[PDB]
Amino acid sequence: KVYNDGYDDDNYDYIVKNGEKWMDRYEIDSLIGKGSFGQVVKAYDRVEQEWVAIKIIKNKKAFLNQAQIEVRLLELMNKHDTEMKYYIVHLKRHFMFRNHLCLVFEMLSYNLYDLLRNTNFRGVSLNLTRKFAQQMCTALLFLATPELSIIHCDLKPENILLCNPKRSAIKIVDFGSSCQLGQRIYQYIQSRFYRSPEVLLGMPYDLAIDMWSLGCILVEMHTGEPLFSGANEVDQMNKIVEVLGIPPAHILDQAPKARKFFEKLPDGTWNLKKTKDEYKPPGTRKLHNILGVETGGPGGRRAGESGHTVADYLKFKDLILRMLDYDPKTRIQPYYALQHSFFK
Ligand SMILES: NS(=O)(=O)c1ccc(-c2cnc3[nH]cc(-c4cccnc4)c3c2)cc1
Repeated sequence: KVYNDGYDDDNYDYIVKNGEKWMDRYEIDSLIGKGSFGQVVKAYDRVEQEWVAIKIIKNKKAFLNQAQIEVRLLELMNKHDTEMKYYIVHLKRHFMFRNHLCLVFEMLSYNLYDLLRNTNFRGVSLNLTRKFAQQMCTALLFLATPELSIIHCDLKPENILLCNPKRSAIKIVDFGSSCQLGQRIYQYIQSRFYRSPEVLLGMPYDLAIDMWSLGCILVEMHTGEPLFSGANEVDQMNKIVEVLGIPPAHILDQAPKARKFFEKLPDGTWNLKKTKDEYKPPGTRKLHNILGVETGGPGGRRAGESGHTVADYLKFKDLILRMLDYDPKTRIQPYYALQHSFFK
């Protein structure tokens, strides 16, 4: 009947109220988002004199413990990064309030899904895509710091925010499903569109799963549509195969989930399993053609615009192919990605 002396609801969320004042400091403005974790509100900080984003965790032990691991990762990042220059959202502080853990972040503008929607899902230019690619590669190089070794584990357009609507700066949010490198505890990770082959196949994985995600993300920013839009795991693998061909035999030989997607013929080679109810043959949906390297960009809409020549498109195509390498050991790393001709 009553949850937390009337402050909470049945679903463990704080009942957010316009104009409420917390601790004689934070003036609550409005609800901006909700997740499984809880809620996120926009608020004004009267001591520091600036707008902030407050992540209000649910009043329940399972989410409280999850949030504590996030708080550990951000304070570890803040320790190494004092100058605030590696493109991760800054955690200013955290506090307990009416039995809720609250995390105080810097206020940024909208996310990259919202930008895609504002283009009518037609995508942004190659000049802006280059600038997002550079900052994201720099961000992944920071997470690959040996003392950190952080895997975000859920990179998508929703978790990339623009700092200011009228500038090109971006930041990565939401380390709630993140972890430091180690022994495998989880197999069902990453959002399906952005999920690596090694995860689909049930194999060992490391920080390279974020680089696969980034490759998928950068094509989507320019074309406006998801590169691999699986409705289930079997659809996801089939769309990956359409573009990149059948995975190498020596990986499928080790993969415990290979037979969910493929089948091993008498000759020792792997073939796709049939479906109930229309795919192009392996590797015939070329990225060259998806990007429109010789036909003026996605949908022919970039023909005549500067920074969209055939030479510029081949630099982008090449970089993206190295990010979508099947083998996580040879897939390009943040340091080397920054040295590509696309950023030169
Ligand atoms: N207009 S909107 O699409 O509803 C929206 C929602 C939240 C945010 C926003 C602004 N600043 C933020 N700082 C930290 C976050 C954030 C993001 C994801 C998970 N937890 C906090 C965060 C989110 C911006 C725009």
